[PDB]
Amino acid sequence: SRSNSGVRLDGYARLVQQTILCHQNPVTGLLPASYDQKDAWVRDNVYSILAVWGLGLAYRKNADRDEDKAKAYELEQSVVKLMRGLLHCMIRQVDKVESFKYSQSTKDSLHAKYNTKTCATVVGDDQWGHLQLDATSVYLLFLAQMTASGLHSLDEVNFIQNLVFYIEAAYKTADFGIWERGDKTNQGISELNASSVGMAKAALEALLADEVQHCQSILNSLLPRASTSKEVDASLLSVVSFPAFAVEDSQLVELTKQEIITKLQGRYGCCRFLRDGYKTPKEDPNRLYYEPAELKLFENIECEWPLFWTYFILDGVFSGNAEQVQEYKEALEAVLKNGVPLLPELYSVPPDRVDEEYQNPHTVDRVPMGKLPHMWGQSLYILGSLMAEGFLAPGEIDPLNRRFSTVPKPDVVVQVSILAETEEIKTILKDKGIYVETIAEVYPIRVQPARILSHIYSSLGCNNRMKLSGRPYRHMGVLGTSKLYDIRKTIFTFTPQFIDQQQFYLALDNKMIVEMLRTDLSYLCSRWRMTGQPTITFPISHSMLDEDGTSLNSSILAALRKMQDGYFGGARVQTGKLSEFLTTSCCTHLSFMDPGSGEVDFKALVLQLKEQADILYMLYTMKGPDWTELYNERSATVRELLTELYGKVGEIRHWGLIRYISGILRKKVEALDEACTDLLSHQKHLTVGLPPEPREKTISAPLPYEALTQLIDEASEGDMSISILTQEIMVYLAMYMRTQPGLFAEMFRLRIGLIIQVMATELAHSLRCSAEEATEGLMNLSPSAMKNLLHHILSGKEFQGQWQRRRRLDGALNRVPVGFYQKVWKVLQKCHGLSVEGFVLPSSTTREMTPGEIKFSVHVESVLNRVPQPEYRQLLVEAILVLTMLADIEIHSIGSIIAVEKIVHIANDLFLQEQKTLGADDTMLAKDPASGICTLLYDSAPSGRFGTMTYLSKAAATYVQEFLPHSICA
Amino acid sequence: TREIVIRDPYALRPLRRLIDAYAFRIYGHWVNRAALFENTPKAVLLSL
Ligand SMILES: C/C=C(\C)CC/C=C(\C)CCC=C(C)C
Repeated sequence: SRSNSGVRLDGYARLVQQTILCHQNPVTGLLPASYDQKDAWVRDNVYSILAVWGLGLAYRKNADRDEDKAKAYELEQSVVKLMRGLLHCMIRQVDKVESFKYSQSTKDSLHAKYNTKTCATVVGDDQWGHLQLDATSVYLLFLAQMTASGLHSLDEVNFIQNLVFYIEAAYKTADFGIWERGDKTNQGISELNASSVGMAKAALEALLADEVQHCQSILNSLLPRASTSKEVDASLLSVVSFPAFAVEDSQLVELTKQEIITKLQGRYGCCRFLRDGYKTPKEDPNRLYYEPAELKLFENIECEWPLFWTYFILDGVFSGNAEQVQEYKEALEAVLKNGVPLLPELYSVPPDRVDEEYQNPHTVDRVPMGKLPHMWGQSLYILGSLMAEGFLAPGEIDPLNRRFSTVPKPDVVVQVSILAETEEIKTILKDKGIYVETIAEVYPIRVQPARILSHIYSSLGCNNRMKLSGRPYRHMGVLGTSKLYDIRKTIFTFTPQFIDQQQFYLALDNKMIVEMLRTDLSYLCSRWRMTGQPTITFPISHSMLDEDGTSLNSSILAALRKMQDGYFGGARVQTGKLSEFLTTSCCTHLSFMDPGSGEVDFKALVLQLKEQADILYMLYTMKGPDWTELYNERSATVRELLTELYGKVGEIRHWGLIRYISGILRKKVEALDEACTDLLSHQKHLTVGLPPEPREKTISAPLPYEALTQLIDEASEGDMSISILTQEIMVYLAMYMRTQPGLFAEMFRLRIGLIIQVMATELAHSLRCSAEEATEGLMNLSPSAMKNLLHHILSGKEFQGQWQRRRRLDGALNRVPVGFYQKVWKVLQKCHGLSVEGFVLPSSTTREMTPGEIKFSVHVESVLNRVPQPEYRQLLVEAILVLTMLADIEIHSIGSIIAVEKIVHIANDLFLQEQKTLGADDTMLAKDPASGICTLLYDSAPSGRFGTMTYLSKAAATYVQEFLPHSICA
Repeated sequence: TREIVIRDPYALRPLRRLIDAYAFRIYGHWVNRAALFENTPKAVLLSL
């Protein structure tokens, strides 16, 4: 090997020694960022040791002589030393890991910088924005990979598992990002970056799959966009490619790479993100933050980082390629010291040449500044060279086969065991043909609720010596409660979450349980990427039987018979005894569980209750609010009979009553924070009340269950029977996004109050009735019937007045056209802003929002979609797009903030005159008591000579006539 | 020219094609595709 491969290996040894290993501290093993930046970043240290690890691996695959063994051992032990030093850096902050485990706050996060001479902390928590889930996640990922490569106390194992819990909730934790500045605006605003989420997913996979697939949901929803305030980040290459490989969608990976190439790639590398301005000649060097008005200034002149082209060589090596264009384009290396490449950190447009670069993008000869060499980039450069020259293989750097993520994974067959709670239930199930086994017969396998599984993991990770307290109580979804568990040598199987949660009306409806089971199976068939085959334990309880008790629910039978047939829930299902499923299951072993009016005196007014059960309940709110857990003077309290009333109406299944009792007793869904976190996990915002704006409190970020529940209560303003609707509809939307997320495309802000109003309207026109009696029959809907209404609301299925209904359906669902937000970005260039109901969407937003941001989307949907009425909004949507339509033909720009409502109205006044003349009944046109827009205008089709969009075209042209006196149109 | 958009946006062809395309982008999820088209004033419509 020394003939022609040992000399080149020694050349790379000199490269790594003179670029990386020269700066490693003999005391700590950490690497200072540069001469000026003497501190050691976690992520930079982890990335900078990749070259050393790869060299050691190279040296070892050819280590036969001693000297070669000495070099390989030195390199491998340098890598081990660096990782151990970073460990004591994190170990010294065990009080921060423990605090972030429960309260994921930026003030309780691990520091990014550490003293390279003492493994201590250099700055204060307040001083750097230390929350960077990607640094800890990349450390965990490469700790898993290096160990799987043969690189070697239990206390640090407990600390590492507590770090697993630390980065476990990264799909819902705002971050300061890989660039440790949060959002682009650069005001220290913690933001959810897909880079951190993907790195956390990779670290967890290499090292509980529920939060792993939550991170997967974040990745699918966010890509190709980076985060809320970023169209694209070149750091996404660290997720869709080396080192995370956290995206298993090949199309998504290709789309993200193409977005990076098209938007950020330049002559001297790739810009980190659009309007970055980290080392641009336009920033203020001594000012830490960025004013929202200078972000425009950074456009088209952002610094291009050669570091990202090392990622483009790494993929290309990991995935075989002729991307030998990414190499050969890195001739932009500083010294050819002696001849050391010295990959720069970034290239900045020379200051004088700002105007030329702005105008002519990616064309000016930039200068190198920042760190030189960028050790994070230099290590990746050396690793890619090693890998590309045949001295290394993807399987040596990646012994965990993270690269095989993109390969299509086959559908999984979910084995289900239907277990009888009681033997009588088993007898009924058999009369009907499903042969099952009782929970007693399944012994020695012990069936437990998922609550017990969540509590068991709270004893994982605990060392009281360093004050680490297990894992926080997290709800285990279907993914967690589908593996079999080896606890104290006896196998424990756990039923899904939705079965033991019988505290809200959803569990009483057997159809709901069928629907929850179907959603769980659909989620399992797609998200199970685990060794073994998942096993859903489905016990048929006594509540699952019919009214008589000698027969089983039809819906539950039908579901079980379909599962026996192999298909239910979009999933192939194998039913059988739980004993048969031991050999082909994810039988994980939990080793931590081994031991070792008048008359205001309310003296006698409840006497009227002593049989309609509606009236009995009605009195009971007078006697609750006026008199909830107070006495009744008959060995009874207000709460007690309300619970008795709740049980009675559950037995009679008159759903309006159950909902009301639930509503005034403040029944709350336990897995509701999970529903909100799932809906927000898919990059969909939520608003909770009736539509006028203050009541409708928006949910932009995840909220803890107490807050979420409290936000729901205050959004009803005391008006009952909607606070429960918000939770129930949120749950249904979560299930439908888990199962049929295509239904939720072109939707970005779910207005629950508008949804409820549109369900009431649909119950009013279907089963024609008054809108009000329909608002009351919506109460009397079964939970599964209401879920069906929501399906039909979403998919627009029907059980001269049509176009008003559509305009309503789409507006309530807040459905926007494809490309609508980017089109709004275009008009804001022309006009000075849009005004809806007096609220202004200024053009200054575009000076800090790139068109494809999901932060500009929110800005638009907060000025436009806030309109209470469902249709008025869909018309305001048209008037914007006809404004977008006519902006292209118009050659000039106007200095007015255009009031879209007026264009809607001017079209309204243009609707009376034209229709009256074409000759239509004056009473045929009817104004709206809420919007002042003729009902027939809503009923009008979009296109045509009398189409509503044509009227707005005749309105916008007659609107901008006084603003634009002259209009040399194209 | 503006006057044409004000008077008869539809006849002028280039604009109509745009109007009809915008109708679909927004509302082709509801799709003869004619439902998205209204060439009768509701009176000649509600005549039968
Ligand atoms: C050529 C004139 C029209 C086609 C009338 C409709 C256009 C406008 C009223 C102005 C559009 C320009 C913006 C910046 C919104």
